[PDB]
Formats: sequence, C-alpha cells, structure tokens
Amino acid sequence: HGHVGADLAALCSEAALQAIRKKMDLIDLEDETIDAEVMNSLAVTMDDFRWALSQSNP
Amino acid sequence: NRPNRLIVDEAINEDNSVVSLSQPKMDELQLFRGDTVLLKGKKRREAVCIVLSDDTCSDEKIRMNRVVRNNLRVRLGDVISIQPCPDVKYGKRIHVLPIDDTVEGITGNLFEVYLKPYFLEAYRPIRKGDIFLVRGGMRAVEFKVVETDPSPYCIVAPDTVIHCEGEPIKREDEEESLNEVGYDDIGGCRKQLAQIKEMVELPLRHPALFKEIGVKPPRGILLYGPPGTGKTLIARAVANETGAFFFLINGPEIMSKLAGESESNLRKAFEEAEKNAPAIIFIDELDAIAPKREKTHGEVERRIVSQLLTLMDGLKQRAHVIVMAATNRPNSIDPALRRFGRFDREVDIGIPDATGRLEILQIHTKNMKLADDVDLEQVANETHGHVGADLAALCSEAALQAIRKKMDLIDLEDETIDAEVMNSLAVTMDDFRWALSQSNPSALRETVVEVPQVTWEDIGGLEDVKRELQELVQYPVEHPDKFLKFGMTPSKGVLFYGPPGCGKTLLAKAIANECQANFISIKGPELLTMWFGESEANVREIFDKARQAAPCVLFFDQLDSIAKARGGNIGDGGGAADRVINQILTEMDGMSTKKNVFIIGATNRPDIIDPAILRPGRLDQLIYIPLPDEKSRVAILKANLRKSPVAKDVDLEFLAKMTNGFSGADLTEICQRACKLAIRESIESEIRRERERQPVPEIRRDHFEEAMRFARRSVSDNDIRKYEMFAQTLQQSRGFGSFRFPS
Amino acid sequence: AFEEAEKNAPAIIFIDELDAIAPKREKTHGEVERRIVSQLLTLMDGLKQRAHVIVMAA
Ligand SMILES: Nc1ncnc2c1ncn2[C@@H]1O[C@H](COP(=O)(O)OP(=O)(O)OP(=O)(O)O)[C@@H](O)[C@H]1O
Ligand SMILES: Nc1ncnc2c1ncn2[C@@H]1O[C@H](COP(=O)(O)OP(=O)(O)O)[C@@H](O)[C@H]1O
Ligand SMILES: [Mg+2]
Repeated sequence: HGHVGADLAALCSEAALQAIRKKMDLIDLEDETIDAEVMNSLAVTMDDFRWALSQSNP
Repeated sequence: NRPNRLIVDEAINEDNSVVSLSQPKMDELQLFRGDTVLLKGKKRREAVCIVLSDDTCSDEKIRMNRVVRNNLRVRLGDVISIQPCPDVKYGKRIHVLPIDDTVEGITGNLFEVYLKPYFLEAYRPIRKGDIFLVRGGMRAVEFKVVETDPSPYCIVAPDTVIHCEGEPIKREDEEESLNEVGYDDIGGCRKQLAQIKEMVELPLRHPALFKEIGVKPPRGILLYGPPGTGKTLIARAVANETGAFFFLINGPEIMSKLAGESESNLRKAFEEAEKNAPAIIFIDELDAIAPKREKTHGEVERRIVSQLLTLMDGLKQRAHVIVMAATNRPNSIDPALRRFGRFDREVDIGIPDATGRLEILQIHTKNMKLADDVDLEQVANETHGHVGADLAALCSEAALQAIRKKMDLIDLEDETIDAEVMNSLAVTMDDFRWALSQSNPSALRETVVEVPQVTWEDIGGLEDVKRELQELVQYPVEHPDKFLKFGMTPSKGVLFYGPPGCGKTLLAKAIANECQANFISIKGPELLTMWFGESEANVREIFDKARQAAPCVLFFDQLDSIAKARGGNIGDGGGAADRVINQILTEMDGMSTKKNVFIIGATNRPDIIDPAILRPGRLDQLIYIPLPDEKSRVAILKANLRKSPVAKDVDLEFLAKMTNGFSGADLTEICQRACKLAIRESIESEIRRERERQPVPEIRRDHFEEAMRFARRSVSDNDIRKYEMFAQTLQQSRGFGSFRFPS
Repeated sequence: AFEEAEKNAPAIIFIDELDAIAPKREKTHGEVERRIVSQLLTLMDGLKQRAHVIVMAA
C-alpha cells in the first residue's frame, strides 16, 4: 500500500531469497558444485511472494 | 551429509605426511592404497597426504595425528571432507622454512638433521602452508612449507632439492591462525549467525544459485544492540571465516572539524576496501556518524550522511565487498540509510540468555585450566544480566585472583618459580564467585543496587504469599512449555497493599535474589521530571530497559505516587501526572507483544490508584499483606533472631500472644531493643573489668522484658479499618460466593 | 616505540601526561590527536601478549 519502488525491489529480492532458503535445507551446503536438477527446480512461487509480503514493511 | 565428509579421528602410528582411512571407506571413495588425497579443513586450510588402509580405523572416521589437525586448524570430532587430489606430480623443488623459535639452539645443520632423512625414499606430498614435525636434534623442529613447486600439490622425491636456508618462518602466523576469530567463538548468536551466514557466505560459494534465480545478495547489514554483545566480534569472525580483509571504521575517526574532511575519509576508506576486495567494511557507532538530516542541525552530519548514501549506492558494482554497521539505537539513524540497496537488513543482537552466556563462558574458558569444583552452568545461572564482554572480563578476573593467591604464597624475589608451586597453580569455584561479586552487569550499569541479601527464611509468615510470588516468576521461565500446551499467557502483575511494616518491601527484595531474574527497582516518584515531555520519556526508558533485560522484575515501590486516579486534580501538576499514568498504561498493556517483564507494585493506600492500573493485564493480582497473626508473629521473631545468639530460656511463643496488633517492623524493633540492652550490659561490664585491672554470651530473659516496656504499636487501629474496607470491596465486587458448577 | 619495546622484550613503557595526547575521541579538536589515539589502540591490539611489555600511563 505504501511501498516505493525500492520497497518493491526489496520484496522481490526477499521472495527470491526465500526460494533459495527453501532450497537450502535440501543441499549438503558443502558441495563444490550444485546439482543441475535442483538448479532447474529453483523458481519463485506465490508462497515465497506471500512470505515476502508478510515480511514487507515500507 | 556426503560420502566425502568424515569425522575426525586420532592416529595410533600414522605420521604427519600421510593419512589412513578404513578400507571399506577407501573402496567407497574409489581410492587405492598409496594414493595421494586432499584434506579439506576449517578456516580455508588444506593439506595433501598419502591415503592408507587400516582395520583399526572406523568407516566414518579418518585417522590423523595432532600435527595434521594443526595444519587444517581443526580439532577432534570435527567434520571434514576428503577428495582424491587431482594430477599430483613429483615436486621439482620444495622450499621449507622451520619455525624461528625451534631453530634456536640447534648446533647441527637443520637440513641434514631433519629434512634429509625424513624425505629420503618417502615421496611425501605437501601443500603450501603445511607444517610437519621431524624428531631429531636437541629440540623437535616444526617446518613450514611457504613455497611448493609445482604449486600447490607436489611430491617430495629424493632427487627433489630440500633447503632450509633463509630467515626461519615465525610462529606469529601459526598463533594468529590459532587465535583467528571464527564462527565457533561467538556464543548465543546462532540464530543471528544463521542469517549472517546466509547473507555473506552463501553468495560467495554458490553464485550460480543467485544467477539462476536472478537475484542479487544484500550489501547492507545493520547489527544493533547493547554494547559488549559482540557485533564487532561477529563482523570480524565473518571477515576471517570468508577469507576477506576486515576494515574497521570508528565514528569518531571519521568526524573532523574541517569541511569535506569526514567525507574524504569515508571515500578513502571505501576506496581502500574496494582495492582490498573481497573485504568487509565495518562502521562502529553508525548512529553517531549518520543521524537524521532533519533532526540534526549541524551541517557536517547531513554532509556525512549524504556521502554515505552515495558510497552505498556506488558499492553495488560487483566489488565483492559488503558494508556492515554496529549501532546502539537504530531509530536514531537517518531513515534514508534503512532502504533497499543500503542497510536494508537489520539484525538484532540481544542480551545472551542462560544457555548463550554458558556458551560464551565455555568459549572463553576453553584455554583456562578448570578444576573439578567449577561448573560453568551455575556461573551462567548467577550471571543474570551479564553480557559477553562482561563474561570475558569476569573469567579474566577469576584467573587473576588465582594469580593473587599464588602470589601471596610466593616471594617473587627468585627469578625462577619452583615446579611444585606451578603444579599447585589452578582455578577454583571461589575465584569465579569473587569475580561475580566484583564484576557488574552492563545492562543494569545504571540501575545497579545494593543487595541486603534478603532471603525467604528472613521473611516470617506469608507462606501463601511467598508461594504465589515464586510461581509468578519461576513458572513462565523455567516451564514455558506448560504455558504453550494450555495456550494462555502467564500473568505478570501483582500489587501489594497493607499497613506499613508488614513486609511488602522485603518480598520485593527477596524475589530479586531467589528467582535469578533481572530486578529493576523504581523509587516511587523517581521517574518524574520538571520538563514537559521528560516525565513520560523516563517511563518509556524504564519499560524499554526491562524489556531488553527480560526476564525482568519491575518493582514500583510506593506506586500510589505515580499512579493516581486521573481527573482527581484539574492542574495535576500541570497535567503531567495524568500523562505519566497514560504512559504507564500503554507499556503494561498496549500495542506490543509482552515480554517476561513482571511488574510488582507496593502501596500503602491502594484505593487512590487509577482503576485502569489495577485491571487484569496490568497488575493482575491484588495481594493484601495484613498485620501478622499469632502464628506469623512467632515466625517473624524466629526469623529476626535467626542470626543473633539468643538464650533458650526466651519464650518467643508468649510474645506473639501479648503483641496482638504489632506489625512486622514492631517485632523487629523489640528484638533490636533487646540486642542493644544486651550490648549495653556488655559494654558496662567490660568497663568494670578494665577499672578493676587499673560476660554476656547471649541475650537472656531480662533484656527482652526491659525491651517490651518500650514496645509500641506503630500502626493504629484506625488505619487497619481503612485497609480492611478495601479488601471487602473486592469480595463484594465479585458477588455470590463459594462458586461451584451445577452437579 | 612499540617496535623497540618488542625488540628489547622484556621491556617497560611509561607514558607521561597521556590525557594530553589522548583526550576523548568523541570531543577532539584536531584530527592528528584522533589518529594518535587510533595508533595507541592499534599498537595495544597488535601486541599478541608474548612481548611481555607493560605500558604504564600517568
Ligand atoms: N514478615 C516479616 N518478617 C520479617 N521481618 C519483617 C516482616 N514484616 C516486616 N519486617 C521487618 O520490618 C522492617 C520493614 O519491613 P518492610 O520494609 O518490608 O515493610 P513494608 O510493609 O514494605 O513497609 P512500607 O509500607 O513502609 O513500605 C524490616 O526490618 C523487616 O525485617
Ligand atoms: N556473543 C559473544 N560470544 C563470545 N564473546 C563475546 C560475545 N560478545 C562479546 N564478546 C566478548 O567481548 C569482547 C569485545 O566485544 P565488543 O566488540 O565490545 O562487542 P560489541 O560489538 O557489542 O561492541 C570480545 O573480545 C569478546 O571476547
Ligand atoms: Mg517500602
């Protein structure tokens, strides 16, 4: 409602980072390179955007 | 959670240059005996060794000696990953430098004594930065390989030339690596360390994930908290763990009187950081350097803020440098810094809890030698509000007290101390207790108060009141899981009202010690101020300190002073008295989550207190502290005389019968009078003992009888009716009586 | 001075009128004085406590 363009950019970044967080708990975190299948499965969804909205304040 | 990951294990006979792994694990790793492999360790330290097969070694463990662990800067029980080193070839040459301290006193040539037999017909792989020990000469010498040819993986063949010429390497590098600050040296900040790790380490290691999802990692991190919580510690640990240069900026350093000097300093700092990329820019006291432009009148401050905004905007140019800041009060910072592309992510570092301060104590005491008596759990428990820096200084003071004792033993004139005295040197529990006594908590360095050491047995009677007070503080903190099962939040308010001297103030002093929770005491009118908005501002500061020091007990002694019924006075001291009550109302129950802040109020006259103060949610329980009855009067006299030696002939039970309406303080005066009479008799007796030259071990019956002649009833019968009317209004307000559900 | 102190370890350092050279960094007129205080702190933190050199300030 009161979000300036910087706030919306922060929201999009937070949603993408939340998707990356979802992919965090699966990986070993010590792998030299990440698997191609989980590389392809990574995409921003509505759940990530709603989490960002819940964590979004102007 | 990979086959490469293995648990650290010791070595029975395996030496430095090789490694030994269990044969099934070697087969799982597709590794043959005699193969060269790579070891990965913490702090970005690596070594190259020959893998071996051993039946003694377990499948989940890797056999390495102490020196191999010292190479990787890792301890026993750590998790490390092993990978077969690729394309390892015989070394053309190897440049080895022994430690400078070890070479001293070695008459024979270092190379011939150590290196020539060690590498003869052995083919031992080495990487740059590897240290290996060879027994020989007068003293065992550690050799550090600064240069490897070919770098970094090479095999030392007999034909490969080995030389120890040049200035021997210093132990400073080794001790700096040992003392380098990592994530493990932070205590109580694991929840915040997770977000910091996600912000910093993840983008560096897997930028492919970010490029695939098409997002860029944040560049601004704002750590805010009380001093000593380790924000600078966390920043330096992050800088060291990621192999980035740590650059420190202090707010006073940037500040300068000359025009354009502070911004030039900031630009120079950013330029040096970008040159030393990757690097971490850390700005201590960001609040002092960058306040609100509209709020500040001085031109230089908004000048610095604008320069900082420009520097942050220009920072995001793939410079691989991340700017971090530590401040006490984030709200004092210019809001333009809080936006995205700037200090967008703010991480709250708070007062460590019991387990957090236990972790801090374990971290700082890991090098100190601890006896069996000392237990760090109780040390954490008694440190109610200490911060990490306070805990470190506390451990240092306990150690220094141990040196104080061993000094009192020793003469110090001798140049060399006997080995027996050194063997006697140790650290015990009493040293830590003394450090606890001397050290003060930074959270409450303002509200520190003396402790009369009032304990429950000091209070006589009020057993029902004592039990309720403990459950108020003990239940929510010691058993929070119980409250989540039923789902209703705990009650956090009690008002004590009654005649003066019945024990309201003792219960607050006693509750401070026993429940091991932070205790803030407000003298009744202490908060009020002559300025227009300062009386209410002091109220918000008290409730903010209590929220930061949660679990905290906020004791409002003589609550009737600041909590009056609104509208009683038109002037109300200029209307400020009502505004103080309205401020108190909002903090106790307002538009915020409730922390473990337990408000306790003691008042003589409760009927004047604002009715909004006394509703459930603010001071949930109204407890009446009456005049002690006959049974309680015995307890008060027994508790008061518990310290003093009193004759067994004294019958305390009869005193309670006679003193029908005496208060707790009145009975205390009677014992005080009896003590002075017994002291006065001793003083005159010993004077007669001196006069004849030129008795009273305990208080007898006679002193009490003379004391009772001066006994008075402090609380009048008129006042007692005033207190008993109030308790009757509560009973009549409820209605009915002996409530029971039908059948 | 600190280099000579570590070179001749063990050594003893005494500073006379330290407050004259090291006022409060929050309120300091000259930048040179602030840099002197910064060098004091940097040299204090630089010693790894193996120098066994005690700095005395009056
Ligand atoms: N139940 C009690 N047991 C032991 N000592 C008591 C008791 N009640 C009162 N006293 C003694 O009375 C003195 C004052 O008591 P205290 O300060 O707790 O009273 P209070 O009811 O809070 O009074 P006030 O209304 O003046 O604030 C102390 O010496 C204390 O030891
Ligand atoms: N969470 C913590 N864990 C371990 N030690 C700590 C912690 N916080 C502070 N310390 C100790 O306090 C000392 C100084 O910390 P400091 O930089 O003053 O913290 P802050 O960033 O709050 O100013 C450090 O040497 C460290 O040993
Ligand atoms: Mg009192």
